[PDB]
Amino acid sequence: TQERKNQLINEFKTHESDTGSPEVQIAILTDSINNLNEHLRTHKKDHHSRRGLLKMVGKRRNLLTYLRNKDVTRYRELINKLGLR
Amino acid sequence: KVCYFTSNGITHIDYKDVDLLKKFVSERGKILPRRVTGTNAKYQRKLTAAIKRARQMALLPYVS
Amino acid sequence: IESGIAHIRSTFNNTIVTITDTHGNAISWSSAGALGFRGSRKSTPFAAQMAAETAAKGSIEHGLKTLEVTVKGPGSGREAAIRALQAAGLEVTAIRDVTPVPHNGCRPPKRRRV
Amino acid sequence: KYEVMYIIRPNIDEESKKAVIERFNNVLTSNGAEITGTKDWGKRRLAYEINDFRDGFYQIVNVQSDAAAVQEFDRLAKISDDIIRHIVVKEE
Amino acid sequence: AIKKYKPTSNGRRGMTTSDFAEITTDKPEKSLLAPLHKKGGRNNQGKLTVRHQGGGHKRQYRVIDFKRDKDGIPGRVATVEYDPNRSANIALINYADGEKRYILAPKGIQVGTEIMSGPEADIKVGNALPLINIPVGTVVHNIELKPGKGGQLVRSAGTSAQVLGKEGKYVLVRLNSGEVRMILSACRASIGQVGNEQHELINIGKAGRSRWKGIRPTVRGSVMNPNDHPHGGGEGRAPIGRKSPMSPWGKPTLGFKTRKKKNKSDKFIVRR
RNA sequence: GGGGAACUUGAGUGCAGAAGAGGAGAGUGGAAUUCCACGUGUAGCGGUGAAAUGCGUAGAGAUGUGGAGGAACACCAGUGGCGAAGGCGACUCUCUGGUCUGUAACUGACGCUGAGGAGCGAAAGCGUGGGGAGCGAACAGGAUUAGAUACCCUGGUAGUCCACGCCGUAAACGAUGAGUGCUAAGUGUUAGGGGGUUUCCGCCCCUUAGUGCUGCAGCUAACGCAUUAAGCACUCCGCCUG
Repeated sequence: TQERKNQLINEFKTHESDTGSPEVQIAILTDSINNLNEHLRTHKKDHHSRRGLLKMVGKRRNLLTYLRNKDVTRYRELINKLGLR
Repeated sequence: KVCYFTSNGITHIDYKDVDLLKKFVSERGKILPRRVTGTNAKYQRKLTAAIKRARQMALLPYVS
Repeated sequence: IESGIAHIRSTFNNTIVTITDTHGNAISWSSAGALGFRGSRKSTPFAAQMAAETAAKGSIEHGLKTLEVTVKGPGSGREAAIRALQAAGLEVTAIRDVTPVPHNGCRPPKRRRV
Repeated sequence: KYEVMYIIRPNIDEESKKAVIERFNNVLTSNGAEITGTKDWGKRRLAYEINDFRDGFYQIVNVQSDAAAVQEFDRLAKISDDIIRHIVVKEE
Repeated sequence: AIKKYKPTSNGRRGMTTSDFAEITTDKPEKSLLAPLHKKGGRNNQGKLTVRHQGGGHKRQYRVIDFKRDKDGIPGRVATVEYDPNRSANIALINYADGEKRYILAPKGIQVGTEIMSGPEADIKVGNALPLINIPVGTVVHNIELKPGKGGQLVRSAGTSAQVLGKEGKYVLVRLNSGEVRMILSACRASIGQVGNEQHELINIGKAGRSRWKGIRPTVRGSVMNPNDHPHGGGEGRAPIGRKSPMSPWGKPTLGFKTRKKKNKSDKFIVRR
């Protein structure tokens, strides 16, 4: 618990102590997405967690759009490695 | 008005301590209300949690 | 047969009286209907009071002195019969207000005005 | 970080006591858990009857595990004919 | 594991079948097969004594181990197989020593799990114990009456029984249909639920499929003639004017018990 | 409006705590109601404004045991808490959602709203398979009535429960859309944070976020709302025109 978070932020670290930098954030958002997805498969009917999932994926979406508008190079270099379309 | 837990400055229940739970349940086994125990609102819910746990564990009767 | 337990139901329509042994063994019983009250009069405190001393009379000839009473349900017979016992010369050592009070139990019947 | 309480019915020969508690601790340690401390109470008049016993034996097993051993413990405890009650708490 | 055929022809208009994901193989182990020729309701002298039977698809018997006698040897189960004798499905489990055996596959069994059968076996799905070791309030299947005879009582798909308490030489166990029974405490049953629970929901669409299964057509008593059934005869479609409805051989056939009332086993049935 | 370079209050991330009937799954337990067998036990029990149908000598009800089951979790419990809404109260565990506080380490406008669309959406209801204690539409019997297809009484099927699908409605109400900023106070209460006397208790002062109650200006046709606006304003959606 919280160790994968440290792993992800430390390995996507762009600036020496960055924890904003939405390219870092979207990593944690994706981790929460797929983790909660494996949780949903074992509990189909947890609709409140489904609502949380919808909120968080929407957050990830507009973060991605902002990064796209900010710079296409960083976007592409992130999406290709994270494998999401 | 007197608040026993914050007066004697003790933290969470540590449910094993069955001595004061008698003082906080009636002789009938009914859990006493705030109006008589005078304890703090935040602590009362963890109280009834502790009494319920020990009650399930048969340290306090359901009815006396 | 020296000690026993007298149980009385205090309902809104009737009042039963029954005596038993510490082993939970009945000896005798009485009721408003047993005495001859048929209508709503069975609910009166007087009917339960009468019930008390007939139960006492059915008790003495078997030789029991000391009692302690359990009362069930709410009704007007709560106060009548208990002191009717000691009016009948007996000695009741304790009063027990045991009534079935379920935590949730079963859903009660519908309302009386629908 | 689990603090387990359980009761063993009074009519156990002191020979078989040590057997039953020892095999339970064996189950805990073998399922990945580690005992952070063991502790006992002994006799106490039960607050109410459970099956036919007026009293019982009270034992405490303060353990720190990965939360998988205690489910097997719960199965073994409920399925043993001699233990009466038991619960597990996640101490914070 | 239930699928619907979209209605293409008219025969498949109402149809359901069970896809066989629970099954793990198609070819059985040659050693345990035994011959079986279908009798078709004919007695030893050749006369017909069981109507409505005969003419199915030919099937080969797989000898199941209902006894679970071999105790203490850790059993590994790696298969779940189809068997056209009984609704349930079976598992070929291979033991440590090296001989294989078939067992009624219980619900929640998967390839690779372990098996034990001693009188001290842990209580899981697939283990077998004498009832004395079984604890109260635990579902169980494949019970028998005379110890060592082998399970008889709960064997069909999705069938289960519950133990309501041990009281001495015998035990109280709730069979299917709820008619609780007194049973010897020295008998060995198989813990769990029979693992083809969805078998009831099949909707056999075609008459031809019931005939494949081997069920001959059944003709109503009413459309018979007077001499060949107590209902037959009468002009037009007649109601049965014979007070109680009756069977082809004379007895009434609605709502009356039939077990010879003096039999010994009755004293154990009547626990109820 | 477009493009480029800033910046951090808006919006997020990290860090330390806090609370909760928030949700899903498994198991566990206490008092009862009913039924059953058993002991004792005589004459009624039950019921309403009177009564009656019912149950009882085939031994009732009552009362002492032991089982069997299914439903809900008493006091704690509070105009308390959580949730976007429906709603969510016994206990434990497994998984999991959101919120608030203090920070100032991070990104630097990434924000608001949102037709269509998607998902949730009480109770009744429907389909399949179980389950069925109590309650109880329908239905029967007894009362009342001129009549009573009801109000009352005794029963009681479907439902009420569980697993998976379907319907998509409610006075689904605060009869008040969402977001942002400003505009007198007093007073409770919930979860915090800081400080003054002690790092004792508990006394007080600030301070956020909720959740009530009175009450200015202001609005209101009247009621009344009044920092939880129905006030002063700006964006976006929905809706109305006897």
